[PDB]
Amino acid sequence: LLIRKLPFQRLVREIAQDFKTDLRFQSAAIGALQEASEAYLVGLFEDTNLCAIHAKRVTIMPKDIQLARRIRGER
Amino acid sequence: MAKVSVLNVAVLENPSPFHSPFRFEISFECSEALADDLEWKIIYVGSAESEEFDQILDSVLVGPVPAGRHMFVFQADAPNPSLIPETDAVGVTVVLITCTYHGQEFIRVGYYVNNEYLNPELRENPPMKPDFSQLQRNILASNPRVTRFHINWDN
Amino acid sequence: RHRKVLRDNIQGITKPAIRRLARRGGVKRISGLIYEETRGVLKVFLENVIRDAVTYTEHAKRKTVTAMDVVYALKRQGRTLYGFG
Amino acid sequence: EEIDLEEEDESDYSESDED
Repeated sequence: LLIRKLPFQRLVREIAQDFKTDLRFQSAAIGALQEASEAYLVGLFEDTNLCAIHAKRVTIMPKDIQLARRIRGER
Repeated sequence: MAKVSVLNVAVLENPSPFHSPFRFEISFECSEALADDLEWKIIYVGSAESEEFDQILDSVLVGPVPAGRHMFVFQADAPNPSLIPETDAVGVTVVLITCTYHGQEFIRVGYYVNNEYLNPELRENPPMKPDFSQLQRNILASNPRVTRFHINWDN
Repeated sequence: RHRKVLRDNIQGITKPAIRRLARRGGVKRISGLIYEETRGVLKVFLENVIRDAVTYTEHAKRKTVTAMDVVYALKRQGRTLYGFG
Repeated sequence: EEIDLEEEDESDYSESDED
């Protein structure tokens, strides 16, 4: 688990508070959200590595993250 | 189960000059027949930062769709450079193929596209205003990104 | 009448975590802006999945969200593949 | 600028101006 738990739990709870759900999250549920966040982001960075390589760039830029995102059709 | 599966997409005549059309050879399979039309799109991402500069290069309606295998050539004209921000013009972007049934997109096949100058003088000092006549468009066709979505197929 | 405004700069993931995830993805170099990019996109991801999960627990009436609910909601996302099939 | 990633303290909050 590479993401430190305290700031991540804080963010998750804040997001829940924006949706005004007022429903407690299972600790294992927040853990699953953390693990999935890690896997997601790592796959993202693989796509950004590919994008930067195709751009004749070693350094990956926010553009590479945005393109890796839209190639999957997310927001 | 999904009633339509995209078996292959072949990127034809690539690399090509920027103003050349996109030609994809799309082969898909219909498990059980569809009463209404599939809708295919070629989306072009003209700026990574915003969908505003998305250009829809072509949109085709295919239907009714019997069961079995299909192949067709989807071809669309090149994007309009007047709608592409000059800062996003020379470099990497993505192009997309999309299929929609009953208004909901169930598949998106993306590709990374690199628009580049082949001219060594222009590689050295690119023009301030991008020159699209000297831009080669290189689709990366060996790493397609195939994204399946969940969709209501009923009626 | 002179105020300094509060700002959250961790936004759920630290810098060493971001760099480590980038290395696990094969990235050998990044721009600093990547940090503020990652912190952004991560939020969106959670913002989606949380919603996807909560409506689940909202449709089947419950006061709490199981990890099974977020696994369901995760499968309710799209699956991107590196090839055809 | 660029950050070389090959094995090369950030509090929670910070404050700046604009009132």
